[PDB]
Amino acid sequence: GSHSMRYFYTSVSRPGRGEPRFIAVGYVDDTQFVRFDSDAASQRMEPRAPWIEQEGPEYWDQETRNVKAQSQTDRVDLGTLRGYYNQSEDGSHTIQIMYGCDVGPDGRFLRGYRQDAYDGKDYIALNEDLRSWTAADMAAQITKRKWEAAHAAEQQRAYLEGRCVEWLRRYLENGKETLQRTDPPKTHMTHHPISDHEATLRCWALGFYPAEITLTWQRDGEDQTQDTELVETRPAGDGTFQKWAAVVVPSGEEQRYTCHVQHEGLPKPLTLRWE
Amino acid sequence: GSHSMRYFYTSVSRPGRGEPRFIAVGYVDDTQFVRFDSDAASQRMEPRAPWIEQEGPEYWDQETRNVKAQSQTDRVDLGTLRGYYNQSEDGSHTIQIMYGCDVGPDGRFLRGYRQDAYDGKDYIALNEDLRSWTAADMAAQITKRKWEAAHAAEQQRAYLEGRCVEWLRRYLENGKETLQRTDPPKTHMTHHPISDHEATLRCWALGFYPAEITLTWQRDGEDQTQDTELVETRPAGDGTFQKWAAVVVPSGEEQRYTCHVQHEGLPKPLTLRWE
Amino acid sequence: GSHSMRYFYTSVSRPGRGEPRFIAVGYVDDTQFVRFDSDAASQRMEPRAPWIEQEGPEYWDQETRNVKAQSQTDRVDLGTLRGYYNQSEDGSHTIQIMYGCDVGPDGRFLRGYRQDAYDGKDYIALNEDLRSWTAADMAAQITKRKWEAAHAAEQQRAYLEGRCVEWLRRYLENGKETLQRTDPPKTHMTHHPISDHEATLRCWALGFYPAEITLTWQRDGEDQTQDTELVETRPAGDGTFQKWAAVVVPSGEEQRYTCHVQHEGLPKPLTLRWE
Amino acid sequence: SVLNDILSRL
Amino acid sequence: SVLNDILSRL
Amino acid sequence: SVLNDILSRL
Amino acid sequence: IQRTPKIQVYSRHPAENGKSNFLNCYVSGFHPSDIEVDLLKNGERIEKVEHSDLSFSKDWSFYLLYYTEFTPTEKDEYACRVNHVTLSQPKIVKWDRD
Amino acid sequence: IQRTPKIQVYSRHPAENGKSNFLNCYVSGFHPSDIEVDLLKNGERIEKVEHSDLSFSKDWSFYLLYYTEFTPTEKDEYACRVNHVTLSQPKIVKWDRDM
Amino acid sequence: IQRTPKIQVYSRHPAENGKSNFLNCYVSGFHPSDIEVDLLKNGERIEKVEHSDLSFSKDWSFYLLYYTEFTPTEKDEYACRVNHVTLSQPKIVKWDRDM
Repeated sequence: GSHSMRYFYTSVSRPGRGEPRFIAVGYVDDTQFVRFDSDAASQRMEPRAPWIEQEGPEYWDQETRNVKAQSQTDRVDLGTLRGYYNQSEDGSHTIQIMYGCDVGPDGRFLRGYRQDAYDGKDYIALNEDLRSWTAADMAAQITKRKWEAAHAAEQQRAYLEGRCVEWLRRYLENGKETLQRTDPPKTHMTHHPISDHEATLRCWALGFYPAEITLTWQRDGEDQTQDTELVETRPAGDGTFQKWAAVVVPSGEEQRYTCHVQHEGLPKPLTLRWE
Repeated sequence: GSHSMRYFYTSVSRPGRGEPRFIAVGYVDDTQFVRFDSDAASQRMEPRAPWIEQEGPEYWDQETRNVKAQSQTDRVDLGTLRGYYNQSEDGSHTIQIMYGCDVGPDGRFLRGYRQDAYDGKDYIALNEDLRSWTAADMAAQITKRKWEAAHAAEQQRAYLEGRCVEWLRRYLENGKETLQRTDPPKTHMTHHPISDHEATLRCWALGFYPAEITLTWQRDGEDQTQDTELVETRPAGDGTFQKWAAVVVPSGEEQRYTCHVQHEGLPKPLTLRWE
Repeated sequence: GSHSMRYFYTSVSRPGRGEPRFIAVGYVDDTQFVRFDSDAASQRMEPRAPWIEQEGPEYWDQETRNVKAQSQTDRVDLGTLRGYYNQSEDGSHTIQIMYGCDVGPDGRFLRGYRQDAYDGKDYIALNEDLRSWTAADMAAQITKRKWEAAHAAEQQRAYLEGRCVEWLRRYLENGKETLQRTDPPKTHMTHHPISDHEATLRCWALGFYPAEITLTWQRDGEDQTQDTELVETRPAGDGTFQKWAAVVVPSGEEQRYTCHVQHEGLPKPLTLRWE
Repeated sequence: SVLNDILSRL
Repeated sequence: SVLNDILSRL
Repeated sequence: SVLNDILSRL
Repeated sequence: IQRTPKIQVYSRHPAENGKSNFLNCYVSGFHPSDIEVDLLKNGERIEKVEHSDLSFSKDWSFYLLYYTEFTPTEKDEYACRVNHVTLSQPKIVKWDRD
Repeated sequence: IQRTPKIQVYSRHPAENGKSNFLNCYVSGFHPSDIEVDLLKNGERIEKVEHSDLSFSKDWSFYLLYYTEFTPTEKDEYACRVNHVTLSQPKIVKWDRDM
Repeated sequence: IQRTPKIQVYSRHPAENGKSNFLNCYVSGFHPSDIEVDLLKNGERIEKVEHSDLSFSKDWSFYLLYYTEFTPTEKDEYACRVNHVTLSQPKIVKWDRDM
């Protein structure tokens, strides 16, 4: 019974060295609970969950000042990297941050994350030991040298192991009715003939939480990986997710292929065939 | 100043022998405060009142586990009763439960209820002594023999006299602003001509709680029951109810008919008149 | 850091001696937080702010009982003043009340208010000493003599100095995240040519709270008041306000005119020009 | 809170 | 609270 | 809670 | 074992043209629970039609309340279309402000 | 007394075509309170038009804010129709992105 | 530094004509974040189209969910128009009741 809290920062610079749009979201496992949009003229951290709205004003004030400080920091680095790479002033660029912590069944620290990206490419990342960095080339090497001499990984490790884990335990207890839930999937199979020699068996799975699900096909008792296709887990809009997997099977041998579904909310992996 | 808490369970079998639809509601003195729908993607007990949302997660967890246990129990009996009466496989059937308890002004137990029904016809019911069952014919007699030999009415009495009354007193205290309130009705009379010799006097009464209201017509000083029409007390959507009564009167004698309104929240029974 | 809570009552009588529409609102500084509309069928006092929803149910009953008590009082006086001034029964008239209290940075009482108006003209008002009434002619003098002999200013002063100030401090602490905020304005200037010899410079200021803002134009270093136009500070619908100022300038001298913006949330008065 | 002492004019 | 003693019919 | 130690790159 | 539904279409508040209100369709006294209720604006089924939670009375007959916020006017004609297993064809009950 | 209403039609945010926004019509400085404000999309009355709660200023003149969500475009012309007891004919104030 | 978006148009629940449902268009796997998503009802842009907050995966590719409540019918044809800097022309993906 492990859990994870993740924050996602996104700074997209505007043409003309204007004020970039800063959008920040926070996820507990697969449930968003906070947001921050500079365009909504809210300026403060907004709640996106019922259990998180109970927090006091000193909480939202502190979360606002820290999300604002990073937005102004990302804004300066946005203009800084534009002059480093001699990029056009009429262009739009993106800086993204992803940091979080993982807890186990006992609520103790397991893994920490701290990674940046520029224009969709990795910039600098904090390694698993949480004391060393792994930076890309050119501009990222200057950031690595700057942060190494400043011992930046020291204060980053203290947050991922302390404040992140402490508040994650509080969120998992105050929102235990929804965060610690396991909605099992509702599975069914469909048939879509291709030609007179082949056909497609699509194995569905709707309304499940969390989104971690493993759909696997098997011909007879062996694992069937050829001529298979699974699609990305899509949300539904009500806190649950959807996903399906297909396989191209010869006509008449549809019952030889078996769909297996594994989800956290299922007591035992399912087994679906055609009827 | 008596009050009553009532729960209403409904299990509807599917024509394809699928997962039946289970809908559960709870009312404290004609006020809904909880819900549980097997079709909703939350699958948990949902709150429908402001004063009930203050309960802890251990409350909602216990209410969800117990409401799910009865839903799974009703599903088994649905397929059993379908095979007992040789009912069609392509048909939909319904099992309904109603249980609750009544308290007085001092908050002590007065009456307890527990009755079941299958396809709109009564199945088995717990008598007022809470130690004997009154069952219908066929399958209900088997349930009666099963429950009598198992001393089932004993544990049913412990809930109706203990847990039901205890939580009813708690609900009436946390929701005293709405449960122990008495909104008086806003009454007025209208005139609706039928022809040049007859007319209809409709006596309205809107926005009252509780729904217990008595609308009566009187020609001169005598009770007028002929050529009258009452409609069922209908809700409004804001916690209050509505009801009106009409009477077909000859043209010119509208002032001879008087509408009398009796409500719990009224200091004295009203008397409406005029066209 | 001073604050003020003010309530605004309005009792517009309806033609035909019907039930007047009573609408009551409450503002903490420039933020509405409560409402009661007789036409919307509010029944109880409704909240219009997040921080005010935390109040208990016995609170909203007391606020509803006192507001409904003033509404029934204003209804009687509406018919009294209609017969006093011989106003037509098929006409609509209005009674308005404005009362509140002001607190300073230390949270102590500063100023109290209580004034009424009939048909847009002042009726009777409580002076700053909170012990004397200033009244208009005719009907207002009867109210003044009645309230003077009844020592009405004593109970009016007790509320403005006691209950009003106490609850304002409670609101300012429970809504500190939104009531004690200062959103600085987002200012920019536009250009709109009139002819080949003149042009208009519009100085904008959007998304600011509180609504107290001062937009001033200056030609060179001197104050420019000629050929200027200011619009009323308008709301936006999200808790912030908007306002702009324009000036008709000769073509070619647009950069000689400077827009100055003063707001509570600004560290230093701004200085906008054309580019 | 709202005013508690309701005064009737005229 | 809801009933805790679930009884199976038939 | 969000990160409090803001780091500046480059 | 089967009861035909009762239909009452009405407004939450007294009908005033040009002012917001709520259109209610109260389907009660029916069995089984499988009911189809569609609120109609000039013959067009309204989108944001919400319904209450399913419940029944002591006679085991269910009752539901389908409601949506609407602004009554003079020319618009609102109605409630209800189809049930007991009804051969959907029963139309137009809304009367009286 | 009787006061004619002042009308300010505007958008909540700077107008960007193709992006959702809110159209606001601020009627103020009028008396009595019985006023009829209707937001118009190309001359047609918008359906889900909501208004704020009734209030007044120190001069006892009321002020209201009728608002509805709209998506500004290039060809659509939005306006605000306001009729009052002081106005014999309804006063039309079209929405200008420049005010 | 540019990735083409993936488009998945579908309904929240199994499609039943005449019953209120939700139309979802899930755009994902794209970069940069500047995306234009418009849900189409018979080819016309729907008004009250809401979208989730912007987020990305570990591969830094953004994902958004544009959704609006709709009632599926027989004659109406719903689609999702998405334009990106990677798309030379907007990509139309019609809603299929079987997907």
